[PDB]
Amino acid sequence: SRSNSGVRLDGYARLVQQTILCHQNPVTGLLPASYDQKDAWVRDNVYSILAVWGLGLAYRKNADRDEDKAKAYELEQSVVKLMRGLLHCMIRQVDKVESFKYSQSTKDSLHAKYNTKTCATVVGDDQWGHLQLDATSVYLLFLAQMTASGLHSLDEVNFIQNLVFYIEAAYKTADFGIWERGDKTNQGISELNASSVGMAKAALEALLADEVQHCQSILNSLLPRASTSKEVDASLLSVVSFPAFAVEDSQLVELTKQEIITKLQGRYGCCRFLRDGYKTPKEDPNRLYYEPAELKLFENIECEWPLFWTYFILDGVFSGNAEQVQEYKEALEAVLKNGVPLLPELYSVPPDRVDEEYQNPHTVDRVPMGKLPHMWGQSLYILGSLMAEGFLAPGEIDPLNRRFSTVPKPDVVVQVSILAETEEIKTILKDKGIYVETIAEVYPIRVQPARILSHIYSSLGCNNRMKLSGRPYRHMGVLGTSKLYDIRKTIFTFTPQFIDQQQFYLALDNKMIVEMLRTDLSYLCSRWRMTGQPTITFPISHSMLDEDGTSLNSSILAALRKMQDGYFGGARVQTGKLSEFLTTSCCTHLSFMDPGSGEVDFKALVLQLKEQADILYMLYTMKGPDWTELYNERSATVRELLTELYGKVGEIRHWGLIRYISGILRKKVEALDEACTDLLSHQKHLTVGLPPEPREKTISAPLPYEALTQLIDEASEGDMSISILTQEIMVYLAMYMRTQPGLFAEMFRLRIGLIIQVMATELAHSLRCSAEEATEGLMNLSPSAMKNLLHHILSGKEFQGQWQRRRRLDGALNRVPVGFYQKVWKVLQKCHGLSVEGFVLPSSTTREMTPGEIKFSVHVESVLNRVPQPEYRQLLVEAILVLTMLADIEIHSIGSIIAVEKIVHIANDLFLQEQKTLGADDTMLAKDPASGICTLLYDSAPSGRFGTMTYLSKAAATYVQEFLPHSICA
Amino acid sequence: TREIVIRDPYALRPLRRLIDAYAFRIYGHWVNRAALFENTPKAVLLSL
Ligand SMILES: C/C=C(\C)CC/C=C(\C)CCC=C(C)C
Repeated sequence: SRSNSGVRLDGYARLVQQTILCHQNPVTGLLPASYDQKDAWVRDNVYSILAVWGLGLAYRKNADRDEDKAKAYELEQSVVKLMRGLLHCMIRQVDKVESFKYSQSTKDSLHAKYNTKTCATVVGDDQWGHLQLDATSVYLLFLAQMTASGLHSLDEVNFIQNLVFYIEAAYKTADFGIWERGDKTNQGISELNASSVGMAKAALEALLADEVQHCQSILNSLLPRASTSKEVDASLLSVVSFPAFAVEDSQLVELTKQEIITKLQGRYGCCRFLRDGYKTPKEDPNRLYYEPAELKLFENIECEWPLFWTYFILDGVFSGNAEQVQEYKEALEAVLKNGVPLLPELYSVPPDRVDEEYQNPHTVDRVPMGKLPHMWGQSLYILGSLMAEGFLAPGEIDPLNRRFSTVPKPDVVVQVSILAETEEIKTILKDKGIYVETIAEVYPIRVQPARILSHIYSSLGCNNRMKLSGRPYRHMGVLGTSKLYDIRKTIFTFTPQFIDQQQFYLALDNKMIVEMLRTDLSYLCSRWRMTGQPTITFPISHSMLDEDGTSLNSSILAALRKMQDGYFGGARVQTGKLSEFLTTSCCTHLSFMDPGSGEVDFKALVLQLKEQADILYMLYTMKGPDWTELYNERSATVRELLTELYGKVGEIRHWGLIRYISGILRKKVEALDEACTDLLSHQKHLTVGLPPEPREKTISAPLPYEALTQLIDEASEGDMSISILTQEIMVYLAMYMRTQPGLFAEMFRLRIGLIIQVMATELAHSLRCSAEEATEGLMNLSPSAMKNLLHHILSGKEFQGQWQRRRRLDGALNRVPVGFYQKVWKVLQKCHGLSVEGFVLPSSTTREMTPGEIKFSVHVESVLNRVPQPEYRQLLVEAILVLTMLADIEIHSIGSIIAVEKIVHIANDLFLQEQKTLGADDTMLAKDPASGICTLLYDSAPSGRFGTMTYLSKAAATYVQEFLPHSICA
Repeated sequence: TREIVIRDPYALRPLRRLIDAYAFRIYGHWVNRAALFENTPKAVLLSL
């Protein structure tokens, strides 16, 4: 090997020694960022040791002589030393890991910088924005990979598992990002970056799959966009490619790479993100933050980082390629010291040449500044060279086969065991043909609720010596409660979450349980990427039987018979005894569980209750609010009979009553924070009340269950029977996004109050009735019937007045056209802003929002979609797009903030005159008591000579006539 | 020219094609595709 491969290996040894290993501290093993930046970043240290690890691996695959063994051992032990030093850096902050485990706050996060001479902390928590889930996640990922490569106390194992819990909730934790500045605006605003989420997913996979697939949901929803305030980040290459490989969608990976190439790639590398301005000649060097008005200034002149082209060589090596264009384009290396490449950190447009670069993008000869060499980039450069020259293989750097993520994974067959709670239930199930086994017969396998599984993991990770307290109580979804568990040598199987949660009306409806089971199976068939085959334990309880008790629910039978047939829930299902499923299951072993009016005196007014059960309940709110857990003077309290009333109406299944009792007793869904976190996990915002704006409190970020529940209560303003609707509809939307997320495309802000109003309207026109009696029959809907209404609301299925209904359906669902937000970005260039109901969407937003941001989307949907009425909004949507339509033909720009409502109205006044003349009944046109827009205008089709969009075209042209006196149109 | 958009946006062809395309982008999820088209004033419509 020394003939022609040992000399080149020694050349790379000199490269790594003179670029990386020269700066490693003999005391700590950490690497200072540069001469000026003497501190050691976690992520930079982890990335900078990749070259050393790869060299050691190279040296070892050819280590036969001693000297070669000495070099390989030195390199491998340098890598081990660096990782151990970073460990004591994190170990010294065990009080921060423990605090972030429960309260994921930026003030309780691990520091990014550490003293390279003492493994201590250099700055204060307040001083750097230390929350960077990607640094800890990349450390965990490469700790898993290096160990799987043969690189070697239990206390640090407990600390590492507590770090697993630390980065476990990264799909819902705002971050300061890989660039440790949060959002682009650069005001220290913690933001959810897909880079951190993907790195956390990779670290967890290499090292509980529920939060792993939550991170997967974040990745699918966010890509190709980076985060809320970023169209694209070149750091996404660290997720869709080396080192995370956290995206298993090949199309998504290709789309993200193409977005990076098209938007950020330049002559001297790739810009980190659009309007970055980290080392641009336009920033203020001594000012830490960025004013929202200078972000425009950074456009088209952002610094291009050669570091990202090392990622483009790494993929290309990991995935075989002729991307030998990414190499050969890195001739932009500083010294050819002696001849050391010295990959720069970034290239900045020379200051004088700002105007030329702005105008002519990616064309000016930039200068190198920042760190030189960028050790994070230099290590990746050396690793890619090693890998590309045949001295290394993807399987040596990646012994965990993270690269095989993109390969299509086959559908999984979910084995289900239907277990009888009681033997009588088993007898009924058999009369009907499903042969099952009782929970007693399944012994020695012990069936437990998922609550017990969540509590068991709270004893994982605990060392009281360093004050680490297990894992926080997290709800285990279907993914967690589908593996079999080896606890104290006896196998424990756990039923899904939705079965033991019988505290809200959803569990009483057997159809709901069928629907929850179907959603769980659909989620399992797609998200199970685990060794073994998942096993859903489905016990048929006594509540699952019919009214008589000698027969089983039809819906539950039908579901079980379909599962026996192999298909239910979009999933192939194998039913059988739980004993048969031991050999082909994810039988994980939990080793931590081994031991070792008048008359205001309310003296006698409840006497009227002593049989309609509606009236009995009605009195009971007078006697609750006026008199909830107070006495009744008959060995009874207000709460007690309300619970008795709740049980009675559950037995009679008159759903309006159950909902009301639930509503005034403040029944709350336990897995509701999970529903909100799932809906927000898919990059969909939520608003909770009736539509006028203050009541409708928006949910932009995840909220803890107490807050979420409290936000729901205050959004009803005391008006009952909607606070429960918000939770129930949120749950249904979560299930439908888990199962049929295509239904939720072109939707970005779910207005629950508008949804409820549109369900009431649909119950009013279907089963024609008054809108009000329909608002009351919506109460009397079964939970599964209401879920069906929501399906039909979403998919627009029907059980001269049509176009008003559509305009309503789409507006309530807040459905926007494809490309609508980017089109709004275009008009804001022309006009000075849009005004809806007096609220202004200024053009200054575009000076800090790139068109494809999901932060500009929110800005638009907060000025436009806030309109209470469902249709008025869909018309305001048209008037914007006809404004977008006519902006292209118009050659000039106007200095007015255009009031879209007026264009809607001017079209309204243009609707009376034209229709009256074409000759239509004056009473045929009817104004709206809420919007002042003729009902027939809503009923009008979009296109045509009398189409509503044509009227707005005749309105916008007659609107901008006084603003634009002259209009040399194209 | 503006006057044409004000008077008869539809006849002028280039604009109509745009109007009809915008109708679909927004509302082709509801799709003869004619439902998205209204060439009768509701009176000649509600005549039968
Ligand atoms: C050529 C004139 C029209 C086609 C009338 C409709 C256009 C406008 C009223 C102005 C559009 C320009 C913006 C910046 C919104």
